[PDB]
Amino acid sequence: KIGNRTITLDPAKVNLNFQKDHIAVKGPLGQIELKLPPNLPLKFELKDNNLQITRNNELKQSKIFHGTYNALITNAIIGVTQGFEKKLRLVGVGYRANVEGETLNLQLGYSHPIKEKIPKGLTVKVEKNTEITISGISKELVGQFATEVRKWRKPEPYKGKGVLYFDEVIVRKAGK
Amino acid sequence: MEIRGIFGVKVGMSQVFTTNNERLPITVIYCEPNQVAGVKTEAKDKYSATLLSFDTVENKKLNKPQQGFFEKNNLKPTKHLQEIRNMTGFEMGQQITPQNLFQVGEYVDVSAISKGRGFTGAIKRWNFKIGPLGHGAGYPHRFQGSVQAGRGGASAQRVFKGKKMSGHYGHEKVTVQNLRIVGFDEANMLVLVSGAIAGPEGGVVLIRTAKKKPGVVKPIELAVQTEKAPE
Amino acid sequence: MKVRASVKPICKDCKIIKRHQIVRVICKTQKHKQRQG
Amino acid sequence: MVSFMTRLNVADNTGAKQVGIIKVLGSTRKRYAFLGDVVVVSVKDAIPSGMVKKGQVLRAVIVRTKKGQQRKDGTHLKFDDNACVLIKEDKSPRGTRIFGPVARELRERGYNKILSLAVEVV
RNA sequence: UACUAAGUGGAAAAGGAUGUGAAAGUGCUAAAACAGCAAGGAUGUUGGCUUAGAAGCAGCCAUCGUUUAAAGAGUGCGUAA
RNA sequence: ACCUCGAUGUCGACUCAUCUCAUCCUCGAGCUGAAGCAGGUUCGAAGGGUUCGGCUGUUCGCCGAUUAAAGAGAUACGUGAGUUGGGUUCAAACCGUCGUGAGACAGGUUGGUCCCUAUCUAUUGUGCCCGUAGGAAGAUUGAAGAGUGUUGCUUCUAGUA
RNA sequence: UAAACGCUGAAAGCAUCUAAGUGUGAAACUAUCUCAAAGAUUAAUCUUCCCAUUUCGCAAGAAAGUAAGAGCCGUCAAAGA
Ligand SMILES: [K+]
Ligand SMILES: [Mg+2]
Ligand SMILES: [Mg+2]
Ligand SMILES: [Mg+2]
Ligand SMILES: [Mg+2]
Ligand SMILES: [Mg+2]
Ligand SMILES: [Mg+2]
Ligand SMILES: [Mg+2]
Ligand SMILES: [Mg+2]
Ligand SMILES: [Mg+2]
Ligand SMILES: [Mg+2]
Ligand SMILES: [Mg+2]
Ligand SMILES: [Mg+2]
Ligand SMILES: [Mg+2]
Ligand SMILES: [Mg+2]
Ligand SMILES: [Mg+2]
Ligand SMILES: [Mg+2]
Ligand SMILES: [Mg+2]
Ligand SMILES: [Mg+2]
Ligand SMILES: [Mg+2]
Ligand SMILES: [Mg+2]
Ligand SMILES: [Mg+2]
Ligand SMILES: [Mg+2]
Ligand SMILES: [Mg+2]
Ligand SMILES: [Mg+2]
Ligand SMILES: [Mg+2]
Ligand SMILES: [Mg+2]
Ligand SMILES: [Mg+2]
Ligand SMILES: [Mg+2]
Ligand SMILES: [Mg+2]
Ligand SMILES: [Mg+2]
Ligand SMILES: [Mg+2]
Ligand SMILES: [Zn+2]
Repeated sequence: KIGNRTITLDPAKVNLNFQKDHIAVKGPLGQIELKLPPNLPLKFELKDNNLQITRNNELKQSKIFHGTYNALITNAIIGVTQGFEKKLRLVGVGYRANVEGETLNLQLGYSHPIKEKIPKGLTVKVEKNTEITISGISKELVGQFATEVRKWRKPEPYKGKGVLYFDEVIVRKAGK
Repeated sequence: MEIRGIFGVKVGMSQVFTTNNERLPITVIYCEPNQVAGVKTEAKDKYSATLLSFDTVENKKLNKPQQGFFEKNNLKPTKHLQEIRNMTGFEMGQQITPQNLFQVGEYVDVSAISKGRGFTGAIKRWNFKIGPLGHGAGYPHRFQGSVQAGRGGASAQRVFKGKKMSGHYGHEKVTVQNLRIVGFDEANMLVLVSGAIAGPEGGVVLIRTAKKKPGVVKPIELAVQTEKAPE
Repeated sequence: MKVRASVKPICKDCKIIKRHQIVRVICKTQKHKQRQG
Repeated sequence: MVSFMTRLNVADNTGAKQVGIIKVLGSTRKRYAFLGDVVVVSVKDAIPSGMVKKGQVLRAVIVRTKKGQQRKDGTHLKFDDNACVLIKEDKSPRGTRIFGPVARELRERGYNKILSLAVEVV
């Protein structure tokens, strides 16, 4: 079960301030803020190097929240301590991207130039024109950037053209 | 938005030949210097507008309440008072002319009261079709069109609200948009506006910034005749 | 996606879920997407 | 303004003396055809030594109009008879010569061959 | 005192569904349960007719046996095979 | 066979249209036995648009040429106190057929009277009175609303994917 | 927002667009565009102007006595039966 899963964290640099509805996690990287919805059916306890989430009742939403927020705390700590990264393999005949200031521009196949603004806290690097790496401290934010970059050219099944994900296989078709 | 407005009187229609070889019909508007009679602010009133005074007249042709207001505000007596929404940035008691408002060839829209036509029929009013004239016919030739929606208790049994029938036509405010200013005449205080402006010659006319193309200014220049003295 | 009054798995990999109070079938094969269960 | 079922003359060498309009090509309920417009027609008066036969349905472009049209400068071009020439898919004239004068509206809508084979353009 | 999350109540069938509550049995489990993860996952052989060919995955002749923890003439994909 | 026989005018056409979606075009998307172009099917969507002719009284229908498209229905198979009367169905006359006959035929053909000055309500416009709590002259905000919303071709992008 | 696609995520250690949280998304919807609109009796707001008498008694009382404005009438048409 996720709810009854240990969250053993070292006190070297990661602290977790527990307010009424504002959980703050600070560590090597930037600080992550989590909002607690009101009347949360789960109380945290903060021992030495161990946090344990317990519930009051046997309700369905109680169990659902107990699992979900244990996962959220795990993800916040990991991103604060070591971050998250996503890899996009942009592949094609004339596809290439590069970064200018805060906007990532791409030229896949479109007459109109394609540009994209980078939100705060995320760093996107382009080592090779066919490769994009999105590094951040919040999993959902880097995932939104990866998917919104993908939306311009979804990988087609007939050839390999598109903004593929790394180690992602697509079903091949033979268009004679 | 930043809406600019001026008031004038339409004097007639003419044409001018322009470079790029076009013959442009124009409307001529006599624009008196307008006087800002009041400014109404968004914070103090819940909306923002500018009310000007124009078409100046002598004090003996004005009613007592209006002349009292004019003498209280220290303004020139005028018989016409009207405002435009979202007009800001003008100090009270400042003379405004279209030269400071619009550019040489920018897009503006014009509102004016249409020419009165009186009690007109359905065909002249709603672009309806006339009934057949030959092959046998009946008393109603210029018929409005059957207004039946449903006959019987399970159907409407009534003429629907907002039906298209005969009635009053004309003497109604109408706006024509995206009209390009052609030329300014400072000495005669005379504005040239391309196209046709509604209303009879001598009626009031409101020139406003076009909401469709607020900042668009399409260049236009006139042609200089090359003809010389007879040889 | 195929809209049918009755939805059942076609291959052993098809999995039934309930999303937005509607039961659908999702699977690796896109020819087997069903809805309106 | 040539309209539906309008008899007009042919200003070329093809054997067709009188031609009748069938459709004002270009859109739905296109009421009239002005200078430069393309129409579908049927040959009604022809000659034995002609490339076309009576009754064929063909495509033509109008070059002259009695009503006339007004240009941008303000000049109103007005002929005294409605005339059309028979054209091919490529927009190339079917005849080898064009009789009489033609308008300038052809130049805008391509029809360069028609202008080069005319006597004088107006 | 329980139930419903559908405005069901406040109209409907054949059929479909990890919605939820109650009950009655049965299997394993701190001699470790289930899911997932990490490893192996075999040999004769690719058996043989058969099919251009099939030989772990065409129809067959059927639907083998050992080593071994386990392994199937295979679970599919897939390869002319 | 429940309303109507002290009368509910019945086909088609013209004018004016309104509504529904089981969508013809335009708009968005899933799957494809979807290489591209052009398609097939399903889902969402009713804002607008949805042609002119030949023959027939015709609805229907076949054909011709266009269009992005030439949608399916309902509204007393909408609409004659709005029009027409070609058709059906008065009296006249003939053909085929039936009848011994007078006559008869959802058999065929020629001809043949379509009334009403609007009281109430509904609707399109325009006024008088009064109210808005002193009166009058001006300028406004905008609760509740109405109107419009269609789309094609060419060039470039690019003979690039 | 519909169809559809999501990111992060459990109930159901996997998976999962959804339950919490956070997105994308159509000529449809609400506005942006044009017109009319305080009889909107729920009767709105602002500015300016004119009333602010003498007596008797009875006060949103009397006799006279006090202005802005409007109407009747006439000439008309940017209007109009
Ligand atoms: K009856
Ligand atoms: Mg008569
Ligand atoms: Mg008559
Ligand atoms: Mg009833
Ligand atoms: Mg009714
Ligand atoms: Mg119900
Ligand atoms: Mg079930
Ligand atoms: Mg149950
Ligand atoms: Mg009975
Ligand atoms: Mg009845
Ligand atoms: Mg009666
Ligand atoms: Mg009667
Ligand atoms: Mg009647
Ligand atoms: Mg539908
Ligand atoms: Mg809209
Ligand atoms: Mg004829
Ligand atoms: Mg019926
Ligand atoms: Mg009828
Ligand atoms: Mg009908
Ligand atoms: Mg019937
Ligand atoms: Mg009637
Ligand atoms: Mg009728
Ligand atoms: Mg009549
Ligand atoms: Mg009647
Ligand atoms: Mg008759
Ligand atoms: Mg007759
Ligand atoms: Mg008879
Ligand atoms: Mg006999
Ligand atoms: Mg109302
Ligand atoms: Mg996921
Ligand atoms: Mg949105
Ligand atoms: Mg009362
Ligand atoms: Zn499947």
